[PDB]
Amino acid sequence: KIKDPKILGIDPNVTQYTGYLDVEDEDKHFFFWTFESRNDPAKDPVILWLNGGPGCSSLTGLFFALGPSSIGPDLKPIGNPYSWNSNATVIFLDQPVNVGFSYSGSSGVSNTVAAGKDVYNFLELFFDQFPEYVNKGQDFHIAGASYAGHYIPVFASEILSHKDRNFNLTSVLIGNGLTDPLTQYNYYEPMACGEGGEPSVLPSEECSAMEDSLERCLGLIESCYDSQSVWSCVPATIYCNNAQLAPYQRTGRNVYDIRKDCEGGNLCYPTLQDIDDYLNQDYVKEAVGAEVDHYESCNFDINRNFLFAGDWMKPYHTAVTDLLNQDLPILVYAGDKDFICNWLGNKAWTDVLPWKYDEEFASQKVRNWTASITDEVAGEVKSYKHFTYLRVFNGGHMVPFDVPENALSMVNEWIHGGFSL
Repeated sequence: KIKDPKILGIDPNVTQYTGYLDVEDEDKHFFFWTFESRNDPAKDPVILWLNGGPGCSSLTGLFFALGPSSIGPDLKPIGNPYSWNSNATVIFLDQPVNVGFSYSGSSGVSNTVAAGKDVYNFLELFFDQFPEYVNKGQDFHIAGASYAGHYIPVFASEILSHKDRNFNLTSVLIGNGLTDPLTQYNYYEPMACGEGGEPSVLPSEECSAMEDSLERCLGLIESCYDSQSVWSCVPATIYCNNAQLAPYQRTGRNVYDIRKDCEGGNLCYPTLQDIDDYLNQDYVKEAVGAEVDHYESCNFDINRNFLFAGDWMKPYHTAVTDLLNQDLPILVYAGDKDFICNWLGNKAWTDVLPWKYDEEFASQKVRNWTASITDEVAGEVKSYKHFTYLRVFNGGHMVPFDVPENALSMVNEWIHGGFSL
């Protein structure tokens, strides 16, 4: 049953709607928080924003990297002088089930293939109830980061599955995402040993450690890709996150920005803690008319199950070729200051993914890209037809948080400048 953030602090002059889509049978209760474009809701496209985890709430990006408002000690909203809906209506879903605000009594989602499945059921609902997003011929895109870089392709296939479809997808945006583990995975050491912008954060000794450990971790990936089994995929994960994620973590440098630190336990970004705060508060929780009792950012379990199901390590990068092959323009961008999902890593997977324009894309040339708004070089281009890879300069795990000007700049000009950079 839907309410209106209307009553809430958040974005005014707009026209924001929020609440829940119900899925009877499965007893699945989706939660979303929407916003009309700040410009003209009628022409301006629509956008599905996706956060990662797995098992983390999307309101997170909303009050923190690319929404209308943020949250300060005063647990009082704050206008974004660079929001994503500056020029488009946006949707903030809480997938999967039991994440942030959504829920169920008994379900699953112990994996990706299936999260998609609930997504398409909700998008199809939602588009019904707010058919003011379509008819008018409103470009629909989905976007996200990190883990959503597993979701995203898979969720996309899914939607493009139905010809039955109650709506159209026009493109996708994946930032600081984990997509082709097998290939991204070697980008660990280089990125942390003085080869990707910032300088070597680890003694040479730790660095060789990574190299020894690699060969064994990559074949584990390979087995998982070819078998897709629990028996290879799970250990592939642990083994790899081990040999590879860990050492960096020992330094205690934020995993999301090698520049800034965050030491073991406490926040790598504290302000978030404030965010989990404004959501639980009694007024806040009310307006939204969210049927849950306690809002947590990430749900341990889901994460565990994903991990315990082989997930993290399955070859979802395969869908990107079908997509590319079915003329679906795609944007892969990365803040070059994140370790978890390096632009080093994300470039190269893109640089070798397969699709018709394969030899072409590998032939294209890198080009410095200026931002629309600020008129300054802002990152680094590789463009080919409807496939583009953008290295975003001065970008950390959430590009829209570190350099918001630039994000919207990347954003809008992609959302609007014809699926090219």
